[PDB]
Amino acid sequence: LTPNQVNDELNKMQAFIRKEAEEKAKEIQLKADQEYEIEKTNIVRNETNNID
Amino acid sequence: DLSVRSLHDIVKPEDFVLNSEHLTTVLVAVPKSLKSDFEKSYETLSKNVVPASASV
Amino acid sequence: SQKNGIATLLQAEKEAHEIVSKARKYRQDKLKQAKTDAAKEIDSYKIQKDKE
Repeated sequence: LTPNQVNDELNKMQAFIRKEAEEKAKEIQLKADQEYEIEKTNIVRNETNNID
Repeated sequence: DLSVRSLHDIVKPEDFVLNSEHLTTVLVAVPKSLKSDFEKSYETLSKNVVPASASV
Repeated sequence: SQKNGIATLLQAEKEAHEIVSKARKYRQDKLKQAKTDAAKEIDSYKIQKDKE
């Protein structure tokens, strides 16, 4: 109702967007690590067959 | 009369701010009677309604 | 105004872009690390059994 309210909204929404971006980045990094591990395990446990 | 023409030579481009890729600026028009009357109920909008810079 | 709602924005989205660029570079080097680790693991697996 006053420029104080909108000044609060500015920072509020900017904080929401940046924190969502950080959380999404962390989640995708975790999924990247999961892909790392799973692909490594699949490669090793498939190659061991021909090695044997 | 106005509102029947197009906009190709009566306005200039360098007013719509594209500095930010979040704000969107619409160059809407109003009658004379209430030209400044939209200078009161105009700030409930979202983040960064760049103030003290809108005019005709 | 002409500076409060202009420069802070561009700086914030530059920060977001650099964050996601760091993420992408991490993805590239982590995929390199994943494939290299898998290959070295399978080679270490094969060499000892070759000794056997």
